This record gives sequence, structure tokens and C-alpha cells, in this order.
Amino acid sequence: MVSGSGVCAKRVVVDARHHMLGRLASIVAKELLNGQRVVVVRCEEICMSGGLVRQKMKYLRFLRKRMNTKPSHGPIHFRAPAKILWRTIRGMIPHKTARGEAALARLKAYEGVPPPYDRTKRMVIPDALKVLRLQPGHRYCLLGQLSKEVGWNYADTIRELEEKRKEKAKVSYDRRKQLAKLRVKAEKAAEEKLGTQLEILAPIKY
Amino acid sequence: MPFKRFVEIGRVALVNYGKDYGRLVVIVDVVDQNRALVDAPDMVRCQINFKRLSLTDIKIDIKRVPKKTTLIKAMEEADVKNKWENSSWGKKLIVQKRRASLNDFDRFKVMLAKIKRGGAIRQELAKLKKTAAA
Amino acid sequence: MKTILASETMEIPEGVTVQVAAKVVTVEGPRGKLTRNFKHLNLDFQLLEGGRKLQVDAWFGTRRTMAAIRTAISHVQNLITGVTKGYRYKMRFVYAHFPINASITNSNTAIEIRNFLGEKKVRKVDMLEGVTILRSEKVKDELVLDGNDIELVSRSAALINQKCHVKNKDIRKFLDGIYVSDKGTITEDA
Amino acid sequence: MGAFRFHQYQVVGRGLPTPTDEHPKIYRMKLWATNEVRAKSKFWYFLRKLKKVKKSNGQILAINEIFEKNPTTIKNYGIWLRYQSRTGYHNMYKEYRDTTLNGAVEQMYTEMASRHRVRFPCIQIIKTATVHFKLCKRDNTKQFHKSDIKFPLVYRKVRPPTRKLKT
Amino acid sequence: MKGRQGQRVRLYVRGTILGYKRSKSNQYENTSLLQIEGVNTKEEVGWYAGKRIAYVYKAKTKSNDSTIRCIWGKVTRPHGNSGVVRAKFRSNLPPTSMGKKVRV
Amino acid sequence: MSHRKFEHPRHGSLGFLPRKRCSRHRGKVKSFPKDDQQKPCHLTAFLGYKAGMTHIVREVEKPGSKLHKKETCEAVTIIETPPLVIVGLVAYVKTPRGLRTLNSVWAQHLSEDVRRRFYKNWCKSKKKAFTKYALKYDSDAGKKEIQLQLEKMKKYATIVRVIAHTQIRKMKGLKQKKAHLMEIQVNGGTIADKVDYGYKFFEKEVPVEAVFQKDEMVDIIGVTKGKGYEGVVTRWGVTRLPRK
RNA sequence: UAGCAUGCGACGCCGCCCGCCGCCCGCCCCCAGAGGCCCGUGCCAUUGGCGCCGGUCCGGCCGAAGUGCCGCGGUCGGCCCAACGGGCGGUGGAAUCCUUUGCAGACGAC
RNA sequence: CCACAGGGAUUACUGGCUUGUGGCAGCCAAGCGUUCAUAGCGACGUUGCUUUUUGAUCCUUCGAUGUCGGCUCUUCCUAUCAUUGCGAAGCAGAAUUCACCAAGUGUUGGAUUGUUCACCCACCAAUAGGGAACGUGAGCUGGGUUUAGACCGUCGUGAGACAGGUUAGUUUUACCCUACUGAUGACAGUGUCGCGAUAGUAAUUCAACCUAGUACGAGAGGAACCGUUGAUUCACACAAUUGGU
RNA sequence: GGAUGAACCGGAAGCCGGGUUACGGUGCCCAACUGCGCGCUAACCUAGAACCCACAAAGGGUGUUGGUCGAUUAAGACAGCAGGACGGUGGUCAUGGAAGUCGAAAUCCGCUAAGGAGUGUGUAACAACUCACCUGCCGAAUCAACUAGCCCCGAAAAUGGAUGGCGCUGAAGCGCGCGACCCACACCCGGCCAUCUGGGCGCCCCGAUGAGUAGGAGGGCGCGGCGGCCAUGCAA
RNA sequence: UGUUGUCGGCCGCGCCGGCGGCCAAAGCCCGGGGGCUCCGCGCCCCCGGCAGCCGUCGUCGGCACGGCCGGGC
Repeated sequence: MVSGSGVCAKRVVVDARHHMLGRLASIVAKELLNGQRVVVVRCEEICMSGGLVRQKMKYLRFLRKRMNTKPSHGPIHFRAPAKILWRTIRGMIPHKTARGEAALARLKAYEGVPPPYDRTKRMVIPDALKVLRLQPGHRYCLLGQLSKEVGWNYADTIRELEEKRKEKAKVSYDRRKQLAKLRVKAEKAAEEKLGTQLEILAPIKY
Repeated sequence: MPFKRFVEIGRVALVNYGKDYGRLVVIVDVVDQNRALVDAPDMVRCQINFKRLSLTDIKIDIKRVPKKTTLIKAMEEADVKNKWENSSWGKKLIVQKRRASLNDFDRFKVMLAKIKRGGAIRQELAKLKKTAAA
Repeated sequence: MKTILASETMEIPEGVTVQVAAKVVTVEGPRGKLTRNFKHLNLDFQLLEGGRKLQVDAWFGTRRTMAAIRTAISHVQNLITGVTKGYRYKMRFVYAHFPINASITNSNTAIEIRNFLGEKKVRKVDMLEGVTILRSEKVKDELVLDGNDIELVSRSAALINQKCHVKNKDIRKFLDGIYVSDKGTITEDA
Repeated sequence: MGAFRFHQYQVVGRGLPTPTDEHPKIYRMKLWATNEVRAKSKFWYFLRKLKKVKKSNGQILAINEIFEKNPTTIKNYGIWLRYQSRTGYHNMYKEYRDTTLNGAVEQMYTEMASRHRVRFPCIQIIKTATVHFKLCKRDNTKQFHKSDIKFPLVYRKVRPPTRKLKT
Repeated sequence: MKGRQGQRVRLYVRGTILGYKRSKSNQYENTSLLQIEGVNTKEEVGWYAGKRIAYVYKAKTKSNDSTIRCIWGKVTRPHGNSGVVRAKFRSNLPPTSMGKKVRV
Repeated sequence: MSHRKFEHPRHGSLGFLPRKRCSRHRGKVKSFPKDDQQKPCHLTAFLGYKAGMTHIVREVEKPGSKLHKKETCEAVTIIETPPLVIVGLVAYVKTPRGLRTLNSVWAQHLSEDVRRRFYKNWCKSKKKAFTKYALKYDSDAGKKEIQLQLEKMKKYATIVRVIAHTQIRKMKGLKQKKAHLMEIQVNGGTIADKVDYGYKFFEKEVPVEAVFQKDEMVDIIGVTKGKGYEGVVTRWGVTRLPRK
């Protein structure tokens, strides 16, 4: 039904927290093809369904493949969750054509938050995870749980995740304490609110 | 979710689609753990395999087994639950519906005017903030 | 798939209090405290009046779910017993020619075994949780490992025994080590 | 009911035939189907299966359906059944919880398909047998529903029912 | 499940292109003007701003350029507001590809 | 097989490859010993220039084998290691894109040393009074700018590094007069104390004697002698091919 | 070990620049188990009496860069050209080569 | 002694298909191992996998795919010879025997023969097998095979012939593209110091001493772990010394 | 359409235009469903009609679901834990030796409420403990057996990983039903080119079929010089 | 020469409504009997009057739009 994340003429920020990596990538590839400029944030907190060993073997067949065969130059394998997401986008888009390459170059994937995009990130129409590993439904694996077993960028990324989360928790806690104060004096001035002839036909359309 | 599935009465449920074109329902007869008969007072009964029809919070006061007269009586006793229904939990659609009805002249002047006042309220609200602030 | 399920409720004994927050449960009694996380399918874990009843319940069930609920009940019974009554594993040193000298380093909480099979390099592994080891030497036989938490006590017990394994010739031939003699245990006055 | 599942078609008929004192004698074999298109075909499988006739040495008099029979309402149908998997057709006696004759086919087609593996070519069953609720023998879903009718247990699993949102 | 809230989303729906203006000397970009036959509801234009119109570039059906280019634009703004709307296309269109039925 | 047959280890390492020109003439460390000791009196490295080789006799130590206790020769490289100017304290941040320098606090005196730093380094050989290096602010306006930078640095916990250079006119055998710039990390105890000690170490020179003890185990880093271009036998250690 | 062509940072910064603005010429085209001007002429558009937002002086918080936001006291303003640019104009503050050599080297490079 | 027109319409030959043959495996387990199917050994029969021997076919080339063997040089597989960690034993030690995981590194030097293969000798921790156009001739080599000369044996009346042996018997090209090794090298507000997405890999193994003439053992013999020393092999580098120039 | 693809599927094509479809497909790459009702799988099985090309067998599997049949159950089961067993007589054969417990008769009863000449552990052999049956504690289903699906196993190869790729898992696998959609030059429709039906005044019109190598049959374009007719040329 | 409104033809689209087919019937209210379950609830089945409205075949009835092409009164 209406896809409630999707089009905006310009936006584009996507929350990856416990979203499904290939499902999020599929919408992101479509927004990128449409000419959007897409920033996926919290790539460390994104999820892939399936049992850890079987996810670990897929990537690992790339990791033995990272070694050989040798000029140098690529075939290449990214250790870290934004770059794993970028590797996913560079298969989702037709990846041999200027329209596709120009769409790829409009994506960025950032780990934690970049330095501040404090306009909220938004969830994709049910991309998100809880159920899609179903209760049970066996394991899932986080990209920041994959990339600890593959390497840095990850490691710095999860240490910067930690600090950016701790400080924005503190800054959230107090902004909420003032917002509640503003809400309470706002609601009392709607409880009061002066009168009507025209004006209360609108709250009979909530 | 596998969810609520069952086998009991009193529990109103709300639609995740079908024909009809409605619809809200309550489960009258309960008839294993998939199949169930859902009906409504002024709505048509159907027996569905209905995983993917989900049941709302507000519950109506009846006991187990309902034919038609009994169901009607229960509805009469309750009502109120439909209001919660017009509003809220599932339920929502009468407040929303109040929304859809509105791209229309008389309806458009009622709106500028809600707006115009809304502004006066922002201005009073803002004055208040300024006295509170410092 | 499906099938279906129900609630199971356990009386808490008077010498035990319980407190639950999120899916972490804390169980506390006069042998100490035990804190464990019960995450599982469709399944909630709660205290219906503290000092009355621990409840585990779920709205969904199948052969796998019922196995997990059965493991969960054994874990909680085990916790309740550990906080009032404790756990003990009792374990005996055996050396058939070379004196093995085992003791506890209380700082860096660990049990260290010297002259294992003539090995110059001391073998040690930690102790997990506030488990306590007593070595009641006599000849240098009996080691008693006591705690509230079974999981962590057992890993500590399994680890001492594990510390001695040699796999290199002959399962028959080399009996030098410390072996589990118990399972473990009652509670008690004296 | 809405977009079928298998209304049973009551075909009375004949067998219309020859200048010899013979003639064929009377049958139904009452067959579950979607309207005439299944019938025509259904008869050639019945005629190949029981009597051997021809196609032409079956003639069909009239067809009557059944119109909501069951009124929505219930039974947990005993079905005597044939599934084709890793060879030919194997018998099965399935008694399962359902709504109705519309539902019984699908629950069989889905259970013969998953449970029994069956793929297309297959033809249907032999019979479907109402039974009483206390009687229903074997096993899991139906036993619980039998218990639900008892009651106590219409009013058990409300005990998830009313326990999703909360009280 | 899907937790129907939802919104609605339906494919329908046909419309026609009125005519596409490709102009320069060098200040303007490009315009396309679009007519859906009746459709989007005054609410469903309004709630939205943001129609994607995807039209298949299908053989239509002499021998056509049957290519794996399906083109999908976006509707910028009503100019016509209870009917006709302005639209833009981002690749630029097929030949004189004015006319052909527009769909979502 | 297929072949053959009579099979060999492969000549000349692959961890020592690409066998290719180094990008700059002066070696560069990608990682350091860990902070496990005293504060930034512990500069993590020092420099010198290789003079040649000499040789030593020492009274030894070991005991297990046959020859023991007692005199031995062991072979020696001599390096001239004159005292080196730690000019400035460089503030590195941990970021999820790697380290990033933030701002740098400078002593009052590098002043032929920055003109030498502008000699390949930057370019054009230092004759009548040029290249230019910027002058210090008004003193304590610029020291408050610097001490406001110290404030940010010593609150947000910078991984402290030093810009240092070799004051080369203290060597003689390179008759050359030019400074060689380097990045040396500073390692030690707690991070505030580590910034403080690095500050008190840029406002005056550092000799070898303050970073290394005699006998200490030191990793030495350089750029090999150049040959030019070569074939495989003298470049990877492969065989000559034999027939007459 | 290699590695700013991941399309990066920092430090140090300079025969006329560039810091701040008048006037004109091209490209894309909100936040959010619901919400977001008092008296007037005048078809319009222009154009006049007269709480809530937008550049600003001065400073802080994520920011550790790029990058942003939000406030104590006032001022230019309301109820086209952001991200780029391209100028007519006012006011105001280096390196290659060379020559001789090499720690370097086929040339170039260093 | 050859020559010509053609053919991959048709051979040798590399490749491809097949996989009887070959190699390897699973199943079943008669049976043997004092007694004991399964420590080990294991028939008949039976199902497979590989594609590296042989056979088959005739799809590909006859306006041309250079031959065997060798060498050197890069890379790989695993059905693992050693090394690591393992399980069993008819594992008392202890030499071992079979098997599991496992491809990181090792896997040699010589005597006969063109040989591949294989036989032999001392070594060794063990001196594994299998692919990359039987890897490798715009690298080499040129001993065999396989021209023209000639001998012998056999056959043939003879010219001459043989999967019969022997002596002698040639190795072209200045790299256009591409590939990599290595050096240069614009855009961008500058040089320099840096970061580090990512790309290559570095250590392998042995002997001996401590332990201990201990454990284990009737005895004979004869271990382990660390702790120590040194050296085989590989890598990088320097040149005080010793050695070459 | 099938990733590519002489001969598989759809389909037989004049050119163009529009419409609807076939085969096949609808998560992205890629138009169009992250479609509905239900059920199975968690192995990344797995995205596969057919193909030298897509392998997987004999045989095995308390993985899991499902169907069925027999027997056993509150005249209390299955399992576990706990508890009862005197005497004939150290059972007859055989044999160093069985004597409960190498091998082989034989398996009854008094005395009894239950109480087998005994289930596995023994010492050269002699030496004890448990157990059949019966009972308690517990409380609800248990056991046997046929049949079937999917999965699992058997399952080792050579420069580098894929079902075309990203790659999914209460599905973007699989099966049983179902709804709506997409998609050719097909089929329709509009307008037009040959031949043929023919028709009508050197010309016009109605409708049908109408790819193409070898190739037959027929109409036409261009070259160069000749003749009769007919021009062009100081700018051919 | 280009464009836009339209009248006529062709095809597409969604929605609404009636009647007959299954002698019509789910149905509900009224009235009577039987069974199961025999622990009672509840479940079932059959028959007459009767609001009622159902899923599907066939058929007819009513509207509104678009695309393409052209210009009988």
C-alpha cells in the first residue's frame, strides 16, 4: 500500500537500524535510479537474516578469494559495514552502464552518524527486522557483528558509534525535558483556547 | 507475528482486506485454531482462515456462543466500543474518514478559518512562552 | 507452523526473592544473587507479585518451543536452588608418580596447577562468577567448588578438569589430573 | 461461498448404448468440483476407474450441486484419500479440522502437496465423511478443537486472543 | 503483518500526454504537460505531491522501438489542480514520445 | 604432477613486494609501541644518519652452551645521532575514517631549520632571503590562541604526536646543511599528562639519551641502497641458466 | 610492504591578488510487544499609512575535521535566484630551468 | 629423392564428448584375526566420483595446432608423505599400525637409461600424488621420436619394406596490441607531513641439553612439558670481519 | 521468452500507427505485486521445463510434519526413583567347572498377600548386589506398527565466489488454490505497396494473401558508341 | 505551416442495477419431533408459514473516462 518512505523531491536519509540489508538496498537502488542522492546511516546496526555460519561462509569464500588470483587491482572485498552496503548497491544497480554508475555515485553509506545529520533518519516501509528474524526463526547477523570477524573500518566505526550514541543520548535527555515543559503549557492553552464559531469544526476533524 | 489465533468471542477484529468493501468484525464461533466465524451487527458473517486479519485491543462484553439475535443484543449492550472504534486502537477510521470528506468550498472556508484562529492561538501561546522564558 | 501453548508458574520459596526487568531476571537468597537473561520465542518471563510466583508464558508453541520452555524451567529451578542452597562440585586430585601442586590465586581469581605431569609451565584458568574454591588438601586430594550460579560454577569445575587433559598418547595410560567426583549437590545445615 | 473450493456435483445418469437387451444401469458418483468443466472430465476418470465404459457409453442425465450446505458451519472431515508421490497412488485416511467441504480440498491439496508431495497431475480422493466432535480420532489440531467446543476452551485460547494487545 | 495502516496504492490508470515542450535558447530546461483521464481524487493529488508516472515503452505495435527502457518521471505540481498536471522527464523521452498512454 | 619433480621454494619474498622506489627519501612508521610506560618524555622514536660500520668487543652473557662468560666480538653499525628539534605538538583525533590532525602548537624557534624544511621539502635552493615561513603572532595573544587549542585538545583527548626534524649542520659527513622533517608519535601514561609532557618537550630540544637507554631493543627503519634497474637473478635471487 | 585518483585531512601559506558590497547574465528547481499581518487604492499588478519569521553585530554546543545548530542586548527587513556560479564596479589588507654535485640514478625522477 | 591440386569431407596429433579401461570412494559383509565380521585384513556382489592412463568417437585445425623428455619460472587441487591438533588399536613404554580435521610451509642429492616410468644408494622430519593446451621452443635444450647418408637382422625376384636395432644428421622474426614488472604523469588554491579504504606476504623444520638413565617396565629398553643451546630451509638486509674481485 | 545460444517455447514477418494479448514473467538490476488464503523447509536447501551444459545413486537418517492401524490406560498405564522374593534345592545332564550367571533338562509347587528353578555385574573354582512377578511414589497419556513429504547424509579438483547478478528464509524457496498486472512484428484496428479475385472508365476502385539462400519466371535503373526524332551550349 | 476545442467510427475501462437458472435458497421469527453428548451445556437433522439476502451461469438495463483515425444531413 502507499509507500510511506520512498519519494521526497530532495531528502534523502535512511535509518539502517535493524533494517533488512537487501530490502533497504533494493529501495535505495530504486531511489538512486530515480535521481535521488541517498545517505544510509547506521550501517553497523543493519541486519541480514540467516544462520551466522552460512552468512560467514558466503563472505569467507570472498575472503580466500581476496588473496588470489593476482595482478592486484580488484577483485576486492571491503571489510566494513558501510562498504559491505556499498558492495550490495554495486550489485543491485545494473553495474556496467553510465546511468547505473551515476546512480551508484549518488549513494553514501555512513557508519554511526556522519558529523551531524541531525534531521532524523527515516525508516523504510516495512524494511525493518523484528520479525524477518521471526521470534526464533533462527539467527540473524548484524553487519557490525559480521565485520568484527572481517576487520577495521569496523572497529573504529563501532568505537565512534559508541561515543556519538553516548553524547546524543545526553543531548536528547535534556531537549526532551524542555519539550515536555513546552507541551504542557501548549495543551493547557488548547484546553482554554478562547472560543470559536469556525475554529472547533477543525478538531471535530481530527 | 504468529500472533493471536483462536477460538474466542468478545474480541473485535479489524480488516487486512477482502471484498465487502468494509469492515470490522467480532468472532462469534470458534472453530479450530485457524478457522473462525466472524460477524458484526450490521455486517455480513464470514467463515475465514484469517491469520492476516488481526484483532484490535477493545473487547466487547459477551460470553461464548452467538446466533444472530444474541449477537444483536450484545452489540446493543456494548456500542461504546464502536466509538472507541471511530477513534482508536486498531480502529481509527471515523476520525480519518472525517478527514477524507473535505476538498470542497464550504469545506475549504471551514479550513482557512480553523487555520486563522490556529494562528491567533500560536500568537497567544507564543506570548505565554515569552512571559515564562524570562 | 503452529501448534499452541500455555502458562507455567513456579512458586518462589520464602528464602528467595526475585526481581525481573526487561528479559533479565535477578534471583536473590542467603547464598547470594543470580542474574540471567531468558530471551526466547513468543515467550514472556515475569514475576506475578514479588515473593509469590514466577510465571513463564507464551501465546505460541511447537516441538522446538516446548523444548526451550523445558530448558527455561530447569534453569529457573536451578537458580532458585542455587541462591538458597548453593551448588557444589567436589573434585579429587590424582597423580600416579609426580606430586601435582594445585592452589588458588585469589588475586586474578584462578586455580593454578604446578608440576602437572612434570610440566615446568604452571597450568591455570580463572574462576567464573563469585564461585569459591576450597582445597582441603589432606594428602592433596579434595577440591570443593561452591557457588549460587550453576553455569559459572560448572564452567569453573569443568575447566579445572579440562586443565589437566592430555590427548597425545593413550586414553588408558596417564591418569594424572583432577577429576569431577559429584553432581552436585544438596544444601544444608550440617 | 466466495471463489470456490469444491462444491459437490450430484450427477445422475445413464449410459445410453445399444440394440441389445442390455443398457447401463444407474449411478451418482458424487464428485467435488468447480462447475461443468470439472464434471466432464470427472466422469471419464470415474468411468475409467470403476466400471470401464468408454466416453460415449457414459451419458449424463442431470447434475445438481449443493448450495451452502453447512450454512458456513462445521465439521472436522474424515477423508479417505489417494496421493501420488515417489511412485503411484498410496491410500491415506486423514481426519482433519475444517470449516467445510470448501476448505477440506485445499487442506488436503496443501497437505498432499507439502505433506505428501503431490505436484500436478493428480486426481482427488475417494470420500469425505462427517463424524461427531467427541469421536474425532487422529490427531493434533482437531483434538484441541473438540476440546474448544466442550467448552472451558472457546474461552481458552482467548487466552492468547484478548492476550496480544493486553489483559 | 503488514500493519495495515497502509496507504492505499493502486495501479489503475491510464492518462495521455498533451504535449512536450523542449525549449531553449539558454534559460529554460524542458516541460511536459500531462492529462490523466479522470483519476487522482483532489485528496490523492493533494496529500501526495509526488506522483510517479511510469510508462512502459512497449511495442505499440507496428515494429516499435522495443527496448528495455521503461521511463518513470515525477509529477512536479498541479497546474490544473482539478485535472491536468505539470511533469518533467529526467532521461528525456523517445521520439516525439508525446501521445502514448501514460500509466502508473 | 604435472611437472616438476624435484620442486623448489620460490625465490624472493612476496611480503617484500612491490620491489619499487619508495615515495620519499626518509623512512615513515605506520604504527608504534603501545602506551605502557612513562609519559611523553617518551618520544616513540629518534633519528640519525648511518656513518658506516665498526665493531666491538663486549663481555657477553650466556651459559647453556660450550663457549661462555668472557670476551666476544659482535658487529656494530655507527650512526651519528645529533640532538633533534621537537618543534611542535600535533593533535591527532580518532575518527571512523582514520586519524586526523587538528592543529599544532609551535615553539618560538625553528628558524634556519624551517628554511631547510622549504628545500625539497619545498624547492628552489635558499640563496638571497627566501622561501618564506610565517612569523609568530603578538606573543600572548598567540599563546592564548594556542592555549585555547590546548584546552580543546586536553579535554577531547587527542592521540598526541610530535613534528621533529634533524638539525643537520651538527653532522659533518653530509656536508649538506638541510633539515629532515618527521612524524613521531608520543606514548606514555594518561592522556592529559601525555599532552602536558609533550608540551614541555616542544619548548626545548631532545637528545638520544632521553628516548633510548644503552642495551635497549630498538626497531630500525630505513630505505635500502638503490641499484637502478635489474634482472631477475640479482633482483629476486633466481638461477643463471646453464649450457655453454 | 604499498597506498589521496576512497576522488581525504592537517600544517604551514603566498608583476599583481584577494576580504566586504552596488548592478546585471547562466545550472538544480521544507521540519514533522495533525501542524506552520491592523487601515487601505486598484480587474491585475503596482503602490501608500504601520505577535510570528529572515541576514546581522557577539558568543556557545554536537563538531575531532568537513559541517552544522542555537542564545543573553540591539539593527536592516517581511507576514526570487538557496548549492554553484560569470562579470561592470566601490571600499580595504612559487617552482621548473641555471651552475656544480650526489645519500639518488637508463631518460625523466629523487 | 619426391612433387601437385585439395581436405579437418578423413588419420597421427593437442583440444572436446565418453569413461568400457585407469584411479579413488561408499554400501553390504562371506570370511580371517587363538576367541573376536568392523585393532587390522576383507572376497563375491553392488552403487558411484574423478577426468590425471588406455580405449572409443570423429565435433575442431591440414592457406600449418612446432614433437617427447628435460630445465627454469609462476600459480593451483587434495584423494595428506611430513609437520599441527585429533580418534582407535591386537596403543604397558616404545618403535608403530589405521583412520579424522587440515593445503601454511616442506617434499631432497646422486648411480644406470633420451627416457616419462621405474630400479638402485646414502640421505630425511618425510623425501606425497594430481592440473595449469602431457603448464613452460616469438626461454632454453636437443639426447629420443621423425626427412635426405649408411650398416646389421628379418622379408621381398626386385625397387624397397619392418611398433626391428644402430652411427651421423638445421632450431627463423627488429613486439603493433594486450599483460605484468619497474620509471614517468595532468585536473584540483599550494608543498609537505600524514591517515588508511583497501592490495601482497615470513617464517617453516630439525638436532641436542633441562628434565631423566626418571615415568612405564620382570627385564630389555626408554618417553613427555616447559626451560635452554644451536643448526638444516626460507626471507630481508649490510660489508666492522673473513673470503672474492 | 530461455543470461549468452541454428534447430525448446510463443510466433511464421510488406511498412507504419495504435490497441490487446501469447509464451513467459511481476523484490532490485527490469515494465510490472515486496499480491491473497493456507501449509512445509532454515539447508542460503533454494530461485532449475528441455541442454555435452541444469548431476547425484545404492543405501541410510527418534530432523520435522502428517495419515493410518493394533494394543496398553484413572479396574492408574510408559519411564524414573524407591520397596518386597522363604523352601524343596549348591536344578538334572555333561564336564578341572555351574553351583542363576561355558555349554545343554527343565521350569513345578508347598508354604503365601505379591514371591521366576532368574536380568546384567563376579572368582581359576569357592565367595555378594541387583533383577522376574508384585507394590509404592508420580499422574496421563503410552507403546507398537504401516505409509508419506521435504529436508539431512552418502557429497573430493584443479587462475577467482554466484541461482544471469545483488541474493532471499512465517520467502524474493517449495507446493495447493486464487486475484490483479506486465509482455511480441502474433491477433484486432487505421492508412498505405505486389499479385490475384475482378469490376468499371491511356486511367480509377473493392478485398485476400503476401519472410527467403540456391534458384526459375517477369518489369525496371545505369554505362559507351550508332541512327531517326527532339533540344541544350561562352559558360558544357 | 504548426497547435488546441469538437462531431462520427473502433477498441479499452471501472462502477451501479434487474430477471431467470440451482422446484430457488443461506435466513429468521413462530411451532413440533429425533438423535449425540447421558456430567449437563452445546452440536446436529428434518417439516410448514415468514422479515430476508447470497455466490455463481446466462442475459438484459444505466453511467462516466481515455486512446486512434477522419471531418450521414
